[PDB]
Amino acid sequence: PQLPEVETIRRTLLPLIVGKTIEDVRIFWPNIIRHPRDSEAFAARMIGQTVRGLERRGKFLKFLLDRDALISHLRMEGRYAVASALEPLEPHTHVVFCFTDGSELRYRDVRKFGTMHVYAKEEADRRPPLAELGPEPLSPAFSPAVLAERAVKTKRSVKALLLDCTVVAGFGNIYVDESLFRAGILPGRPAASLSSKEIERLHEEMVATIGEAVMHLYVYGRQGNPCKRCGTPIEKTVVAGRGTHYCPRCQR
DNA sequence: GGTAGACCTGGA
DNA sequence: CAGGTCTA
Ligand SMILES: [Zn+2]
Repeated sequence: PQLPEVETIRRTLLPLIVGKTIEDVRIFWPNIIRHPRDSEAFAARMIGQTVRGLERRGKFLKFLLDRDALISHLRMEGRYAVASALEPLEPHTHVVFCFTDGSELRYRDVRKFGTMHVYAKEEADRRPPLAELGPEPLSPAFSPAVLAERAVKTKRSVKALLLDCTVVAGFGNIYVDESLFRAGILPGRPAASLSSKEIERLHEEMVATIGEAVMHLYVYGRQGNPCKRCGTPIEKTVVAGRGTHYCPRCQR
């Protein structure tokens, strides 16, 4: 899921779990658990803790318990559901948090690609994977100034810059491509080649793109099809080791 | 400073 | 491959 989707998950999941106390934690694919290293320690520590909050950082969900925070990343196909312990688990369910009221928080992921880290709450923010995470794209902490500072100091393409989690939190392939189209900037442009005007425009479109979604695509996945703004066929190449979609007329 | 190995599997 | 974010 994308940042706006994760924000939706955060908003909807919270009332379904807040105030519930963990009685058990069941793990069917240990590799999802990244900290503590031992999935049995991960399970043991959460037992007895009550869910107090749910926050989001980039595409990470941060479950706040009594003493610990649980940091979760769904990647592209991970999903959470709250349901009765009395009903059969859905396919590809890898982690289940059982509450004292007979309900469960279930983590499902066909790709088995998601990750979970648990730390003492006061430590979460200075440990992986949240450590070094850039500012929220919708926050004043993410400004044209910050973006310009990173752009000038690098020799990478502008797309690689925006894909860097330390520059800005949770900006993935789709929104990078969409934002660059809307900014009129070729993805393969060196970041340092961007004028001050291009940086300002890019920041504005980044915020608008992500901001509108949290509340139709121009280029992503539309290769071979006419540009919605000029009718030129959208093209697809590889930039920063990724599938990259752009209009060779609208973007320069 | 980077780029790239690692993780996973359904469908090209 | 298609995805993202970590560790090497
Ligand atoms: Zn166009």
